[PDB]
Amino acid sequence: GHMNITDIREQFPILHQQVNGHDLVYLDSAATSQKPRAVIETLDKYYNQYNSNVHRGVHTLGTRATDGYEGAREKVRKFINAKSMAEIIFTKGTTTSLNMVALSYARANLKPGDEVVITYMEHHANIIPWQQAVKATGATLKYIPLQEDGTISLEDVRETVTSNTKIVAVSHVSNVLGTVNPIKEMAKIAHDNGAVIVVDGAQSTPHMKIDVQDLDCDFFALSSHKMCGPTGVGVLYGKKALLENMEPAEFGGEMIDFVGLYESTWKELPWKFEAGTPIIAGAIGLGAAIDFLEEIGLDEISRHEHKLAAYALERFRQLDGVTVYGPEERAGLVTFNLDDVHPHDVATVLDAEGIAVRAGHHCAQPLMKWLDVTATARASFYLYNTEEEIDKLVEALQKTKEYFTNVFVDLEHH
Amino acid sequence: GHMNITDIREQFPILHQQVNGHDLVYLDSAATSQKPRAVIETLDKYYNQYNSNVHRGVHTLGTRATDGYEGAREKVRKFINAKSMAEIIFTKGTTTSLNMVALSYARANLKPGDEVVITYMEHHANIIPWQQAVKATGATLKYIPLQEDGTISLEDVRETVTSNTKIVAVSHVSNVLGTVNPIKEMAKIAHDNGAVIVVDGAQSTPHMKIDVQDLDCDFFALSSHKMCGPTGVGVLYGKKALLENMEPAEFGGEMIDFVGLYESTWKELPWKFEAGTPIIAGAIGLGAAIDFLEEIGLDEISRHEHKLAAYALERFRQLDGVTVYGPEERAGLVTFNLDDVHPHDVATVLDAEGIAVRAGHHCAQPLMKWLDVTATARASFYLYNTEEEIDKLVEALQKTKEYFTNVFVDLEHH
Ligand SMILES: Cc1ncc(COP(=O)(O)O)c(CNc2co[nH]c2=O)c1O
Ligand SMILES: Cc1ncc(COP(=O)(O)O)c(CNc2co[nH]c2=O)c1O
Repeated sequence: GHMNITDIREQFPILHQQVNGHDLVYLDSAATSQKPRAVIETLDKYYNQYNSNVHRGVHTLGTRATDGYEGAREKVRKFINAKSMAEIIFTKGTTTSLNMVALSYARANLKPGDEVVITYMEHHANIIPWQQAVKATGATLKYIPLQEDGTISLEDVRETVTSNTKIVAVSHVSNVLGTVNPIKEMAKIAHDNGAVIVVDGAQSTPHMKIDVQDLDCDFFALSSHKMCGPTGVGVLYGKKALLENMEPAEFGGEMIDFVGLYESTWKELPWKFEAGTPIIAGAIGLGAAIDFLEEIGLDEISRHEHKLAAYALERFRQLDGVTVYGPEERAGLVTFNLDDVHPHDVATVLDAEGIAVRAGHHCAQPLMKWLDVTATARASFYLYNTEEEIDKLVEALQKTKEYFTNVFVDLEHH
Repeated sequence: GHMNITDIREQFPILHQQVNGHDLVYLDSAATSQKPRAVIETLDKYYNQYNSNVHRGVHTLGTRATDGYEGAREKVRKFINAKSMAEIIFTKGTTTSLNMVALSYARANLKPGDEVVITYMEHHANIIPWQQAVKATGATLKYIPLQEDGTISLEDVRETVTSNTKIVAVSHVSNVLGTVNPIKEMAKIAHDNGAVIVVDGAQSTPHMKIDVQDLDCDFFALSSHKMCGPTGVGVLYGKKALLENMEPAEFGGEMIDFVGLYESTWKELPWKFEAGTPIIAGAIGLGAAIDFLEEIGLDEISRHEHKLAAYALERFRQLDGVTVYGPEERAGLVTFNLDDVHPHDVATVLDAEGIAVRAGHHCAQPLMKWLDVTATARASFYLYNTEEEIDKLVEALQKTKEYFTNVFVDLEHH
């Protein structure tokens, strides 16, 4: 207990407003995170003082912009404990990162008979690129089954991954179930069968320490907007030996060395994978978000979210007619459904109380079908959320159930 | 003469600072543009007040974020006079836009015998994707020759484009020569031969009115960072009938309709081409930049730059031992070389005087080889630049030539 939630919330201006006459209760951070003043003011200082194109060699502002951009790259490398800045590629988000792996690695290393292994809980960003890659290569897509509590057993991984598996793609933390998957053990299993492992870390990176050397993941993808950083920015980490043999996914300026009429050569890593003017301000702001989270401490944030999750699970179990999906040990989110109430109505009623949650399939339709549901509601937490906000959520859920129950009993007597 | 350059410069905080003890003279807007307070404060208001993920249906902040994002899309449609918002795709920049055309259109519509026709003046962003597409399809890449003044004659276009040409890719305005290419006539020629036309408008969009219906371009690409907007944002316009038949370049959430285990269906345009959480803040800020430029008036900006260019050409012709490349009628930039002085040294010396220019190949190596030079220096203008800054530039060039000349004559007597 070191982080002061009041002092933390003070730095997020967007939290201090009312919606529909109620204080805002933002419980949708798995959709996107809010930003502290440090990040916004970093963007401000960039645009006010030293914006210029990068990879300079000349004027002063351009040198400052380049120093900021590449310094943000080093901040990311340190943040996820990569060995080298050559392994840190700035992208526009997790989805693009995974698509780059699918185009530049998968489509070049898949033949008929090869297998791509994923799971039923994957976000669409970690499903559709593999569907398209196996369709383009004639390979086979396989799914690791889930336990009844929404977890993955290592025996099922060993059964699904075979000597024909070349890629295992798996989420670090599920944006729906809250499950934290055994990424390190799955990486060992994939390597034992001759496969690489691609980790979707969009939901893990904001909330827990990432050590790619301890995870031994071959690729790791993350999104800035979920971790207090600017929108439109993400990272692809890849083992350097793998990135060296992969061809670029995009072509143009900045990523070339020599350009002839018909043939060209590429720059060294990481710039080989960064075509065109890069996301300068967004990457610098992501570096600022990393500084912010590191000063608070990712372990502290994870402990705070563990307490929030345990509190929320207990208080949800106090509600009648509410079903929660996923395991007991979980990240900081709760996906649920009210008996006989569609989750979109739940979320509308909650917004009328100032509470922001998300209703729908959460970009995980195969998981919804596995859960035997059409849609769900989800309240997700971050470092600025409190137990009082969870109390407001559970009270609003009780009031929602009562309201729908007795308008039903009112006009069934009509 | 309606725009007041003092009142315009007042809105750009970054211009009001010193570099190396001299007032900043920023003449590098072809590399990237500076931002007015309207754009920066738009980003601020987004992150301070209504950041949330988009394509909602539920809570209030999410609705406001979606309204901002799609309203920016409509602003772009109006700005370039597209028929429909379905034709406006948000990307991370011109380079990505052109790569999307090359992957989703070119690689699907090119067979052996087909031709992709480009020009010798193209930026690398409008060269390498076509190189890779013709290599992947076995098609042929052809180059339209240039006149001695760096312009393109329509007869050379008719000679190069044949009945086997399926794509003509050409820059609207050259970032090196300042040439404004006859895009409308070239589009007529390409359509007469059964080809589509792809327009690289990265350098035209910030400085002159764009009317895609009058140009009749099939694709048009632009970058936000060159037109007073945030970094990491761009637009791909494509004729709707063409975009409907093109498969997505990226896959994941937000761009799907139904997702099965092995097959999926895509959303309608434009969202079919926008995978993952989009560039929300950057797109809203690009809309703000469009509002800013429209309130000033693109025709006014073009007239101001025409005067700046004529003034600069005249004053450059007053300098001995300076060569300027390109035609007399031009956009607002001057690419040049000092006799017996490497342009990187020119640009270093100028930065010591507070003047920001760019030295190098400007991501146009085939053009440099066509010019029979290794590198060039370039001063590029925008709406905040003045004739006094051009005076400072030409005086600093005279002083550079004198300094190098007589340190040469000093230590040749050594
Ligand atoms: C696990 C996981 N993978 C991939 C993505 C998508 O990456 P991005 O969009 O490219 O930043 C998300 C975002 N998840 C959600 C986005 O909105 N609701 C969500 O649950 C995610 O949670
Ligand atoms: C004509 C032209 N096409 C494409 C691009 C690149 O697009 P983007 O990088 O994806 O925004 C540029 C940027 N031109 C320059 C960028 O730095 N110096 C330049 O001359 C350009 O001027």
